[PDB]
Amino acid sequence: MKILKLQTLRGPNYWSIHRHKLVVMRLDLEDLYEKYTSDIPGFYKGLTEVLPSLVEHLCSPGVKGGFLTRVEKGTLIGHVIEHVAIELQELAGMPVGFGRTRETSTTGVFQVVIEYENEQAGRYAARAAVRLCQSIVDTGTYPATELQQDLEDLKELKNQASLGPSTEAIVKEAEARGIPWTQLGARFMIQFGYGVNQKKIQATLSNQTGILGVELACDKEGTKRILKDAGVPVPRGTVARYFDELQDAIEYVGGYPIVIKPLDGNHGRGITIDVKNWQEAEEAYDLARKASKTKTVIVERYYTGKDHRVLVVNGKVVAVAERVPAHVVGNGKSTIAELIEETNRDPQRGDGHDNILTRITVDKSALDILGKQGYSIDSIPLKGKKCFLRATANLSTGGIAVDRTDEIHPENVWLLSRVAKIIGLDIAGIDVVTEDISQPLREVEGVIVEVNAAPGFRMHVAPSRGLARNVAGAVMDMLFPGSKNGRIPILSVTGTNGKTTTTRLLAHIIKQTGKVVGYTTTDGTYIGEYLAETGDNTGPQSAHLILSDPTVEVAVLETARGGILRSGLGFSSCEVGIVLNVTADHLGIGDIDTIEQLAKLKSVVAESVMPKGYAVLNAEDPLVAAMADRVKGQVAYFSMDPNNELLLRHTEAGGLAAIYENGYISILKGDWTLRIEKAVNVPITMAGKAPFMIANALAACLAVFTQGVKIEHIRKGLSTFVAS
Amino acid sequence: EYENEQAGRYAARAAVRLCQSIVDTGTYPATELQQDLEDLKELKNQASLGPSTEAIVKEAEARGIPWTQLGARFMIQFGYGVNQKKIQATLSNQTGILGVELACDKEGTKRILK
Amino acid sequence: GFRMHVAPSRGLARNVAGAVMDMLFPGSKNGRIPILSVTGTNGKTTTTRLLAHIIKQTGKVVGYTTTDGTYIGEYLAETGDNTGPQSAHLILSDPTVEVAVLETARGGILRSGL
Amino acid sequence: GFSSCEVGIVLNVTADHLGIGDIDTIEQLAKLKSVVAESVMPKGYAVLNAEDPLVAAMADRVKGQVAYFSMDPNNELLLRHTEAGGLAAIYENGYISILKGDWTLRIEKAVNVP
Amino acid sequence: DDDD
Amino acid sequence: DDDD
Ligand SMILES: Nc1ncnc2c1ncn2[C@@H]1O[C@H](COP(=O)(O)OP(=O)(O)OP(O)(O)=S)[C@@H](O)[C@H]1O
Ligand SMILES: Nc1ncnc2c1ncn2[C@@H]1O[C@H](COP(=O)(O)OP(=O)(O)OP(O)(O)=S)[C@@H](O)[C@H]1O
Ligand SMILES: Nc1ncnc2c1ncn2[C@@H]1O[C@H](COP(=O)(O)OP(=O)(O)OP(O)(O)=S)[C@@H](O)[C@H]1O
Ligand SMILES: *N[C@@H](CCCNC(N)=[NH2+])C(=O)O
Ligand SMILES: *N[C@@H](CCCNC(N)=[NH2+])C(=O)O
Ligand SMILES: *N[C@@H](CCCNC(N)=[NH2+])C(=O)O
Ligand SMILES: *N[C@@H](CCCNC(N)=[NH2+])C(=O)O
Ligand SMILES: [Mg+2]
Ligand SMILES: [Mg+2]
Ligand SMILES: [Mg+2]
Ligand SMILES: [Mg+2]
Repeated sequence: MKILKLQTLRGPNYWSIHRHKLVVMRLDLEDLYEKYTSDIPGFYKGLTEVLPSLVEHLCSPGVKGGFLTRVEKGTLIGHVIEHVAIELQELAGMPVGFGRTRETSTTGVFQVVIEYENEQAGRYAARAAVRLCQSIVDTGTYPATELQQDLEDLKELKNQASLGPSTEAIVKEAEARGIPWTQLGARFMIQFGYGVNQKKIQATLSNQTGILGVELACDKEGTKRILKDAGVPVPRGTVARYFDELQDAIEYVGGYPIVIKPLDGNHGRGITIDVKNWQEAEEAYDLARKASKTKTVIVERYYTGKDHRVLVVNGKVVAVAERVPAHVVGNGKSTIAELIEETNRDPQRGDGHDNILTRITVDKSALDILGKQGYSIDSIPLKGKKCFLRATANLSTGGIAVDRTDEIHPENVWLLSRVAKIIGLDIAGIDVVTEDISQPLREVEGVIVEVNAAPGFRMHVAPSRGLARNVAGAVMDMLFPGSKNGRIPILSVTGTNGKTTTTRLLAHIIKQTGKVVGYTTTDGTYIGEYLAETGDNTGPQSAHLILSDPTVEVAVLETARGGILRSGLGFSSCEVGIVLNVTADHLGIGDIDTIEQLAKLKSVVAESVMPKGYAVLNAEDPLVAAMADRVKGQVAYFSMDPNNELLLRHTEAGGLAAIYENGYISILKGDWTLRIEKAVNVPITMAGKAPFMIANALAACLAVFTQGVKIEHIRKGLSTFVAS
Repeated sequence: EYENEQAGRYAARAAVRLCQSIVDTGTYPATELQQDLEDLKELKNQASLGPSTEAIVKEAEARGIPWTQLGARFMIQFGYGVNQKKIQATLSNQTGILGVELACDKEGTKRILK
Repeated sequence: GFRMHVAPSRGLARNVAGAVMDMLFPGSKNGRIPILSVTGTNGKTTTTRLLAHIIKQTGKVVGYTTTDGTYIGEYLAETGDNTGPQSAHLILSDPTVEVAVLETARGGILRSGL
Repeated sequence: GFSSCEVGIVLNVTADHLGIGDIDTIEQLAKLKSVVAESVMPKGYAVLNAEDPLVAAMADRVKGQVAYFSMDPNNELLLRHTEAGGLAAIYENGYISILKGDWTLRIEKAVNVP
Repeated sequence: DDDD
Repeated sequence: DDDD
């Protein structure tokens, strides 16, 4: 047991396509190379007692317990290590269902490929599987304490590398719409789309959310002043820094009752709702000042009515939720003492940051509130009527949300949209206190309490007493208005011998159109006319630089075999995928020992072409031409021999080929021939003396033609491109 | 005519007191005159924008673009209705929260730029 | 702060405020919306409401202030007299108003001007 | 009168006026009315009554997406269609609702529809 | 702060 | 902070 190499693949790869996240391990089996499980005494029993859940694994037999039957028959341990890694990272709550094992050319090393949901979790599971299997083959069993330690480490790794619920909702919507998404490395920011079409979100703030609006929302008094200047019904009140100002502030609001609350507070930190006398007023001021970080508090008039949260996205009301505080109803002739834990036994109850409906937490503050309620633990509710536990009405404590989106008055919708626009927030959460959201806020004495930037919408996607609202869908609609993804044209060039020249020629041709081209070659990564980065810059680590640049409109990526083998492709799909040739020259590196394996590896580019894209293949190369099948999207052939039977048959039914017919670089669009240049006026061809350069020019011209680039631009770019 | 509202009101209130003191006693104390001038200078300083806001507002006035002072956070609003913009000192209403927060983070900015 | 660019002290000053205002208002465009001020002795409210209705026939959001109250589009934004500049600011600062129609009584002009 | 339609709606097929032309069986009538459903372009939609077995049988041999409408909200075929995909319409609780998969969008109370 |  |  020695781990030679541990690679992680993040995109389409040699092992699979549509299985982007994989881990590949080179495992040495020095002393246990060619002995089966049946040859190992007690291995099956120890394995099946350490991990009984392996009984679920449907192997190639395809029946329940098929993997266990295979273990009974006796096979190599690579398969069982794959299976135990899969089950080990699946027991931690990460469902994975892909695995492979292969014997390498070298005498002892195997290759094990395991699907993962989390990169660190997948690597840790791969590392733990070999230790578990070695311990079973050495001692016949694995300690349960070590199994629990590994499982809890996997769970901790999963939790650590996890987004917050708003971010999964938005990312899942983007995935459903086919919008590419990547994780930036600065502040848990997510980038959607590519190049000039990209957007950024953190949790709910987008890259278009204004600093001024966010900072105004966080200022309670400033928000109240601005809304009052706009005619919005805000509560009447004033600030009071010291104790001596309490009276003078109380007579300002217009009598009793009043509300006392800190201005540097959130989530109800030390806020008192209802007070009707001076003793309550002074206790309230003291408590709020203790909760205040700057010893400053606000008094205001108390407004009766239910508390509603209104979500406004892109100036439109998306969801309205009424927040009912923790309460119990004794319609079953039962008192609070039973219902407090009767509700706690509901499977809907859940702590943490995933389950929104938090269990009813009975604290000493809650005991004080229920003492103020006027009833006791064993006081049966009258007539089976709602009796409350607190007044903050927050889901973080055990309250509930009721969907009211379909009941809001149109005038209220207009007013709340206007409020969101006045504050200056693209996504806003407005807190309203009103007796009836179905009536305008002027008839009833409804008020706008506060406006929150970056609101959480987990209460709107699971109201628990109404219809869920597609908030993430509205956010994605705001970010990408039409049926538009954030993609830019991507041209991925692969092949054994002409990648760099073709990539540079493609970039030069596209530069003729007024577009900024970001292209990576072996020489370095360029954006437009300037060098963005030096070095090799051929793997996905340089593709991310191009795809994340806010000025790049078209990406041209040289995709060598090394990057695909090491970490797969840097993108899920490409608009154009060019395969120039496949020749067995540098053979034996990695697990690539046959030219068929090299063709399979280079076919990843061709197979990753989107259904609306094009695969530009060399019809003259049999291995490259064989990639015509298993390709989604159209196929365009290029050939230095104009009499290629496959190319001619392809052009007869359809078209889109490129040939070198009579000293001419020509595009065949079916029955039509469009000549670009005489191939002696193209400098790189060296007056037509370099057939390789002519083939590269053919591929580049066909690739740009498939994307609608006009013939004159292709001609100018081909004539002005100098070999360098 | 005034340049600052509070300063103009204070000058109007002080002028009648100065004239009444002159008619009653024949002169005005120099200490009271200096106190009034210091109060006027303090009023001018208090109700003053910053040089960045001053320059931007002067350019907007030179271009004939209306400008008003919002009462919340020293924000200046240019234009009217749907055609309005807002600035504080150099931040505009189109300046992003994410960009500002990333710029304030030294290590995050270095990582992103690298 | 561009305070060092508008007065380098060892080179040419740069018009930073001009660049900021170009960013805020790209073309030769001010931030103005069409303003229609109705004044007179006896027909201000009726004319203001009729103008608001006529412009509403065009697909435009009309913010108009009359004696009855201040309206934006079809909805009442504020009650009261609302015929002075203190109510004109509400219309002119609203982010959704495209055309402003203001009833300008002599009382507001006398009190605080236009 | 057209080669293709963006939306093809089939409401119901009832064997009432049989015998006209060569149409003598309700299967022939369903085949005749299925011309509209089969003329929907691949990017188009076929709106079918899931509550009608003959109309629901037109789900196959249709190019383009299929959207079901049912007066019974518990139609098993409609629910199965919404679970994998969406785009259905039901009358659930005094409500004309659109099912977009797992999302319910209510339009009107069906008593406010004249 | 965050998810207000 | 402010006018950096
Ligand atoms: N003037 C008021 N009149 C009536 N109810 C009020 C008033 N002020 C606050 N409330 C209620 O008290 C709740 C909390 O008030 P907030 O000022 O929002 O306190 P907080 O510190 O902001 O806590 P969060 O983050 O808003 S839940 C509101 O959601 C209302 O239900
Ligand atoms: N289509 C072609 N077929 C065969 N040989 C070619 C072809 N195009 C170029 N060559 C030869 O291969 C050499 C290197 O090609 P380049 O395109 O510059 O490098 P490359 O294809 O990027 O290879 P790497 O893996 O990136 S170093 C050229 O100098 C030619 O001699
Ligand atoms: N052009 C006019 N000439 C004379 N009287 C008019 C005219 N237009 C309207 N009136 C009458 O004047 C009355 C009051 O004028 P209104 O247009 O209703 O309001 P108003 O002109 O704004 O008065 P104020 O300034 O608000 S008190 C109307 O009810 C009409 O009877
Ligand atoms: N809800 C949250 C938003 C404050 C601004 N957020 C960031 N990231 N600057 C809050 O703190 O109230
Ligand atoms: N409210 C926010 C918090 C989770 C994301 N925060 C961090 N630090 N990852 C959310 O997205 O729910
Ligand atoms: N330069 C200044 C910018 C901080 C963001 N400004 C405001 N008003 N939030 C800084 O503090 O570095
Ligand atoms: N840096 C900034 C300071 C003026 C704005 N601040 C206040 N309190 N008015 C500036 O405008 O230069
Ligand atoms: Mg808050
Ligand atoms: Mg709140
Ligand atoms: Mg190269
Ligand atoms: Mg009037």
